Amino acid sequence: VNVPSNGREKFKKNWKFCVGTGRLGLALQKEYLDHLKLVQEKIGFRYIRGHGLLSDDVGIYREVEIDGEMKPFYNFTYIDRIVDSYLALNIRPFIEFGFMPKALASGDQTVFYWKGNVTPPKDYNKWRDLIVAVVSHFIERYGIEEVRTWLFEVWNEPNLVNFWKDANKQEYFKLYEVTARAVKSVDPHLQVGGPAICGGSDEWITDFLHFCAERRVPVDFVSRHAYTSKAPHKKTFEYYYQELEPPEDMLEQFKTVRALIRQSPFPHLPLHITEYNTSYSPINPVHDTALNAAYIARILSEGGDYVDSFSYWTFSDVFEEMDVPKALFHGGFGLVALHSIPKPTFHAFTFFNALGDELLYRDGEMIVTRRKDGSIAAVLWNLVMEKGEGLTKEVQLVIPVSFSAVFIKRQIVNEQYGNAWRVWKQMGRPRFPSRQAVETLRQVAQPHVMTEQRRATDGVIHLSIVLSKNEVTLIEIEQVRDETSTYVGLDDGEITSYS
Amino acid sequence: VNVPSNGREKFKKNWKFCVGTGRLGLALQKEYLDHLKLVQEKIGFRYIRGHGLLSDDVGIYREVEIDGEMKPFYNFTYIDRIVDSYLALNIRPFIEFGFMPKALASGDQTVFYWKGNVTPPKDYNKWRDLIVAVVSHFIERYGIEEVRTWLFEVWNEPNLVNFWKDANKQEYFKLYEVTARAVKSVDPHLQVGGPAICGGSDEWITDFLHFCAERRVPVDFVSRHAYTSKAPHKKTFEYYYQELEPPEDMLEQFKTVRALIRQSPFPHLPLHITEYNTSYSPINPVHDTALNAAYIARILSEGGDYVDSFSYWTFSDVFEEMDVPKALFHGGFGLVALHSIPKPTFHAFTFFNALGDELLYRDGEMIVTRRKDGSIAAVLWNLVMEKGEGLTKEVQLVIPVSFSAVFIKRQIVNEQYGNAWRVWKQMGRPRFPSRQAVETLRQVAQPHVMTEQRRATDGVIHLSIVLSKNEVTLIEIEQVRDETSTYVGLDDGEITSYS
Amino acid sequence: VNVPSNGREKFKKNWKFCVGTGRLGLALQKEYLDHLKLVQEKIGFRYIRGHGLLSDDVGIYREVEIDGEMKPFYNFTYIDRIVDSYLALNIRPFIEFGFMPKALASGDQTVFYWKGNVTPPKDYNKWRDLIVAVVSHFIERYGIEEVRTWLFEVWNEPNLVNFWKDANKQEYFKLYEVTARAVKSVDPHLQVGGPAICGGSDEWITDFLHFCAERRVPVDFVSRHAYTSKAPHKKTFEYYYQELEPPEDMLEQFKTVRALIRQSPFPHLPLHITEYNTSYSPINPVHDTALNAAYIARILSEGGDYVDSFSYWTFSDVFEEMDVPKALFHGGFGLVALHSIPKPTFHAFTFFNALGDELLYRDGEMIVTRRKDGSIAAVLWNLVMEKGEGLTKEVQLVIPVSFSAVFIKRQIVNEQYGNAWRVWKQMGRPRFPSRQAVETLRQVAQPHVMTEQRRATDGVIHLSIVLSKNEVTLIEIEQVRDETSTYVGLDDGEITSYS
Amino acid sequence: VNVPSNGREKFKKNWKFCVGTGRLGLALQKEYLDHLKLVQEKIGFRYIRGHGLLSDDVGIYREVEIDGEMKPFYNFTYIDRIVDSYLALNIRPFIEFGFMPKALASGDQTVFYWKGNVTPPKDYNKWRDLIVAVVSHFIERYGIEEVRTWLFEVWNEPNLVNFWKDANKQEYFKLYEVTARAVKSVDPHLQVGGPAICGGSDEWITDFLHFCAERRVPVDFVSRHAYTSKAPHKKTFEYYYQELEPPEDMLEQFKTVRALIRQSPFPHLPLHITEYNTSYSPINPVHDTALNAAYIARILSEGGDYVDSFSYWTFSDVFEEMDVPKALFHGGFGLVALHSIPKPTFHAFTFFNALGDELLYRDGEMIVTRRKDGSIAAVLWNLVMEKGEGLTKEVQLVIPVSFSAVFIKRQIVNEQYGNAWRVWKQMGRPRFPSRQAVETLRQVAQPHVMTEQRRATDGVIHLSIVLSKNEVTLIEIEQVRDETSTYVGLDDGEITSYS
Repeated sequence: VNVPSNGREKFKKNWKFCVGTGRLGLALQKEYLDHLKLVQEKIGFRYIRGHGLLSDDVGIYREVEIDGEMKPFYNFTYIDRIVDSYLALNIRPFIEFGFMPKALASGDQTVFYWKGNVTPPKDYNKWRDLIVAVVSHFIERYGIEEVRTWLFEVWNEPNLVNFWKDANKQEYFKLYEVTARAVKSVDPHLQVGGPAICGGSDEWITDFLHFCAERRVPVDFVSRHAYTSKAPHKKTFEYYYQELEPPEDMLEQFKTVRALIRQSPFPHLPLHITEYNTSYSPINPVHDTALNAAYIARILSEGGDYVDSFSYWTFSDVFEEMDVPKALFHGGFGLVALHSIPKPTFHAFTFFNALGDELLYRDGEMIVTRRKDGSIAAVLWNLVMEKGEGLTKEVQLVIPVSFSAVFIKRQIVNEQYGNAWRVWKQMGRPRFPSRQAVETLRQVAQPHVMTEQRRATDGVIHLSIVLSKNEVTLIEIEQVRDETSTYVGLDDGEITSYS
Repeated sequence: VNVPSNGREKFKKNWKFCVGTGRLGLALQKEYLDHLKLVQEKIGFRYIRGHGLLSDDVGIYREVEIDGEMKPFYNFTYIDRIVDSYLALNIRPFIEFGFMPKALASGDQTVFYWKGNVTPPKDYNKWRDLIVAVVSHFIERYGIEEVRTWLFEVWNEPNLVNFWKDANKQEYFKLYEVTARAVKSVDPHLQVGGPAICGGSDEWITDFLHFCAERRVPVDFVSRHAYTSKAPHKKTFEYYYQELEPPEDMLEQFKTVRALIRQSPFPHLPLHITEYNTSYSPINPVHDTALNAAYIARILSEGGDYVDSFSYWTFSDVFEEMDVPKALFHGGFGLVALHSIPKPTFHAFTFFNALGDELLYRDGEMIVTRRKDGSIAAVLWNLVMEKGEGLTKEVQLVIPVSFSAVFIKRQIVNEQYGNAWRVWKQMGRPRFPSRQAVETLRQVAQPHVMTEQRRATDGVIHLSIVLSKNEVTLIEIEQVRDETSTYVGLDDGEITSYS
Repeated sequence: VNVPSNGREKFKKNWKFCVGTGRLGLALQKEYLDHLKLVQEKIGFRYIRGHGLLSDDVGIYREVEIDGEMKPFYNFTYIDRIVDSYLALNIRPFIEFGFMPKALASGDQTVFYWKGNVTPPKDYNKWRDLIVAVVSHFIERYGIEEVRTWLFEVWNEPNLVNFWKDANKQEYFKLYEVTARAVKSVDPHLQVGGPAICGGSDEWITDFLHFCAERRVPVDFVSRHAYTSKAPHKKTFEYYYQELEPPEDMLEQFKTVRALIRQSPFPHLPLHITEYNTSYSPINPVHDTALNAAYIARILSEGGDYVDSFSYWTFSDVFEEMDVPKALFHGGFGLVALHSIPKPTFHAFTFFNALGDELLYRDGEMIVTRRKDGSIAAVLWNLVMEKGEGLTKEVQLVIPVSFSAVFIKRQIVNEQYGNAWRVWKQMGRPRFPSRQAVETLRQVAQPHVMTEQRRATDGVIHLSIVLSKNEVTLIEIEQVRDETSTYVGLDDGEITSYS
Repeated sequence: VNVPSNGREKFKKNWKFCVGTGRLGLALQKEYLDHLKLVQEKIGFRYIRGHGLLSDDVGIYREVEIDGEMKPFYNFTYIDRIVDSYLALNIRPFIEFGFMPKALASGDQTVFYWKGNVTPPKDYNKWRDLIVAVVSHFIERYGIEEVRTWLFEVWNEPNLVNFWKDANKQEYFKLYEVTARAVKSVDPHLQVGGPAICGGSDEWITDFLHFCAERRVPVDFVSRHAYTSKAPHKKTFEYYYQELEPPEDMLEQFKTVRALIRQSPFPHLPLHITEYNTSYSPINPVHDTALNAAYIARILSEGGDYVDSFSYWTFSDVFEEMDVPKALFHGGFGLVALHSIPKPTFHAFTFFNALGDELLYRDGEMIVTRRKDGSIAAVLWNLVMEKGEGLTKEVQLVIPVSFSAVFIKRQIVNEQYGNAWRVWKQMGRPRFPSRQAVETLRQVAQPHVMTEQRRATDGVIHLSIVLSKNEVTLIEIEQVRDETSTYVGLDDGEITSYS
């Protein structure tokens, strides 16, 4: 690999525009907030996207007896706490309107352990009035300027019978239109969008856009979900195990959908992938592994070519769709495990966070960039999906260099380093680990670091990087400005045992 | 090495009774308080011992004109702050009375960059009144029960001309007596001692105790310093380099001094080694190295056999005896470097801090203990003082183990791992590193961790441990209570690329 | 009032043995843990008592299909997190076993907005096994010594139909026996008790204790709830308004239940009042008022003469029994309001917290104590239950004192000071106030401080104290050790405008 | 007083552009950083200005033996920590080059307890190289863009014999030229100024600018100091008492100086008052008083009309020009006393910090502003320099109000409230107070808060404000948007003892 000294294109920040979260009511938890702080220190997402804003634990919508009439009462006690805590961590709501508040619901169908109601409202004017009240309260508390930077998606996965009664397309379009007109009636520059579908039903997007064009309904972006797992071939009381398609299958989804939009009546609409991961199940052990990290590295590297954002589902294991987690590593979606133990996928994100803007080189296994200070940062990955026992990959890089000498820092996560899941197993898989076992897992969960000085002969540094199975590695290369001549008389040979 | 299953002897906590510090005026620094918090978190010393309580930066003794007379004014502003901050970190003062305030000094001779005055008081009754005022202030602010746990040392190294005018033996005995009687006069339980002498003239200890015997002077303990370095053979504007004697020569020092006490009129006096380190210079690079940590490990394993406490000089590179530090790694005495970067010797101490009470085995290269919960903890070291390179040892441990499933955690510091000084050289030795260079040094300064599960064939576990040159390693061996049978149907072979 | 100079009687610490809380699942909230940290810093309770350990949000009990059979699974994820957080704040669980896990319930009846199921177990042996699993877990994680210090209550208000199917007395006695015997089977030193009833059916206490004697069921203490409000006479969509009885009526309940126990077959059983407040409704505005503070002071004053502990319901407005709070001050039981604004009652507890052990004087309006350092601390209160108006009381304290000069610090909470509820109404009663309005309510919630120096004649000081309507006041009287003579030449008359 | 409803003119933020500090070596103290954090939370200065950057405790300039010769060595260890800590608290240095490093000094004369050397350099080329090295290291560590916003002042009070050998004007101009030219040679955009003189010799400012015009020396700003105390009429071993000129005398200094600049060859140069206070002594008790707050308030109100910044000397009592402070309140210059106890003057600044941009009305006793949200903020003060008793002013504000219901919040500091000095005296003036005595003084140091709701009468609200002797008060008036009609059924009459 010959690395050009100059780039020309920029590597975009789309890969960290948004991250997913479990339902909004869980943001009230201290553990959730510990994990969000860690994520915002080490990664720094701009937006956060989750379900349940209008569900009943957050508690917004209630019907109250004042005399002999039921009247709506809007309780903002919890979401004011929640959004306050988001803004204090420099992250903003990617608002999702749903699910259906009980008192508004037209039927009983629910989804998840927490039972979000998945039926249309029994009265669409009550629904619009809910939407207007919530958007006006955001603007009252946080100001119009702030709330214009937010994003507003309507519903979640309406194409699926588990998420929306009868996967009724035309009723979803009615809910979309009522919600998007209500939002635009409070302020015309609020950004609203949909339809938030998952894969294998892309005509919904084309029908959605034809609907909004004909009926002149505002849409400011398209959203869609992307996963690559197949239906489980094995279930346990605890787990689903699923086969995964390769990362190219996911990147082909992004590209397919973008092509749908280009042929539509809104050819230039932003595309936001509002959930993605390998597996769509929150109890698939693959999410805890180094495989998951190496898999997601190619998405981070190329995803931004096709989409305006892609939101990893999720930043943390604080999640209740299938009940409270039953062991420390339980197959959860999170970048961060309970107790703030980063998983291998967490490090993939912090690695991409060290990259510069200027893109020098990219292929299917690496990306090489240049920073403002002139130094070079590269992330390399070795995704290996087969059962094999010794599938290393040598990469030789040839980096041009005017300096005399260079300092190289390399960080690695793989099946051996930065991998707390493997140590948790050597521990006997404790479900509810002691505080001491947890301190050990935190120590072990950190990337392996290696350093060297290298002299740069004939303008060039030669780097041969061996990548073990499912390794992701960051390599940073900086100019040594050597101060050693300043230490007049210095001689390590004068220290007992040295040089 | 076949490790017994039962102990008989305890391993004493003497090795962390006390640690040394730069002069007390430096405890006002935020950086000093940062390193102290780090050390108290990971090691947990009981006492802290430094110079300069009565020197002029701390400000206690002034003369002021009142009613046409020079009268003493005792300013407690700074040592109230200093001692309040020690008690907040659970550490107590091992109080050293010195050096001589300027307004009390009889002559002009000083020591150190900060100019402690090293001459007797112009008036011994003024000195006694100072001592009484200081001790009584301590009782008023902290209460008698707290202050009775502190210890009181008189002066420092009065056998060296640098530290006491003319190294005047009889003048020192006189200062001692006035000081000791002053302290006892405030409260009979306050423990006072001396003569705080360095190596090379232990006739001072026998004479000091003869003087106390004959003049009926209180003495509650004997204090002595120990170093193993020869006078410097090479000096730079920045460094002293010195040859070192092997660690046995320091343990002979402890033993010899203990013999001299047992031969004296006070045969049961506690012995405190109130400073020790390899080199007595605060500008000798050996202190920054893994050599220093392997050398110190031998001392921590056996020093407690001969003495009641031995105080490592010092917990921190916050130090000014030879002027402000001129580079990050400058030969300082500290366990912790500036920016709270732990040196190799810091880890030697945190490793001994994981050892249990019950001593199962000790030789010149390892110590093996058992904890209350039944786990085994061992520290091993490979000290190599020659310039060689081919001095990697191999150790075979046979450890009895009632369990049958074992989790082994190992931590390593050596020339490669946990070693910031080496990476600092790879960086070009920055004198004044950037924030990012400092964050990198903090990561690389962490011990390397390795873990495994092992089955215990025959109720014993055979470990073979390779120790590289000047490695110190902690090995912890704990019972697995395996929970994997409760994961009914678990099969990592069903995860893509896995078992 | 002449205050005796020496005491004889001790003022017990019983008043802060225990506090109440909202259901345990709420302890996962960051807001809860902020309020708890504030209460533990300023008051420092030993135990905390709440409902829902076994209810389904905490998630302990699940039935899971293990290939062929429905088997129990015990998920400790959440209560380990919760009990870890209590022990880090130095507070211990007063464990209440309840309510009924949905998967164990024999019928459908529930209580509260969070739906605790209130029916007996379908299988008493499954219940027993739940209990043994939970207690054994606590021991494994925290150790027997720690767990022996906790207390274990069985269910809650089983004499009320809303709390227990049919208020069925014999069914409750059976659940008790099964739970008590299960706890004793794990460890015999664990303390278990009941019946946790409210007022108005004290034959339950005599029947419970007769049941336990006849069947030799272990009982280690008796618990009882006490309130003085009548049933609501006015309801709003948001409030219950209730008339109160005077505080003597509550003290008469304490005394009465103690009398029942002394005539029982267990005449020496500890009595724990496991809940008390003025009103039993979490939506009665009286709880936010200065009236409530003056009413409770009387109880803190004397309650401990009759009972071993009395647990204020509750430490915080973080509470959901009647749904999420609909305004800042909404009649909540808490000492601390949302945003960690202390209500008037909080300050009544902080004031009793400045009292010494030595009891000098007490009557129905004041308590006077002497501290170990010799200083005097008194709390005085002017409870006025009538609609009256400028109802101002005068007290004259003749306080014996050897000193000669005294420093007096007085802190006042009343309808004017330390009263955020009154300022909140001045603000227009914002339901969901902005951050700036909150910082204001926090300022205004602080007690008013007044101070003076008084010269005290005849070993005696004369204190005349005006108390406004529903005022609570702390007065502290300290010896002045005057340092003014040391400021030779001081003259405030030499400062412009001063003396 | 009739306040107009509209403004046109803006009240500028000049009053908080810069604040003074004790010598830069003190910034290493934890206590200094505590006080700076408090000041930055509640006031928020942009720059900070102190002495001793080039003095020997900060340690930059050293001469070192390298082989035969004495070479310069620049030690940046300490100022890097210091400047890092400033920028972490969002405050930037107003760099002052001085005093003279010992090893560059041409003579022995020193100033202050800490002995800053006050003589010209022995070689002006070494000085230049010092200045070039310091400025280049700043740009290396912090970047040119950050450093371009800093200001660089040369020396301090060179017109005073105590500050500059012989008060030699031409040696000063020569030092200025060398320093100004060295700063520009590193980067021409850097802002350099002088001559940093105290009052009573403004001919120095005209000779200074005549010198710069004729010799073509860069000057980017003029600097000068302002004080109004006369020579001490009474001295104590610990105090100077001084008569104070009225506040107009200081505003007339500012206005006089700005007129000198306008008539000079550089008519558009910024004027920075780099130190001001009432007394120039750091042991004058007037600084701890409410008089000092009321005095300074007139300056904050108008000073900005004449000068670009005016820097209160100083933010904190962490100071050592006249030795360590001998008591809690010792007449020090600071806004914040030791233990982070705000003095009354601290509150004058936080009160001005509540003011809005738009100026409505200002006279010699008050200033009234409007904020962006429409609310009104006023600071009023009652400066009384004579010794009388009841010296109360009454002010009647008639406020134009577009509202209809108004919430009014007043904060008060005077001889009774917000005044820890008065209470410290009632305590017997403890020199070195306990932790409890300090906690009491911190409570008492808080401003007194009063609130009310007021109905706006015909378009207007009438306010009558009674100001006691030396009061400073903030009054904020905000629209009540009343939520009470939302509380359908609410009746405080239903709460026992209420409406």
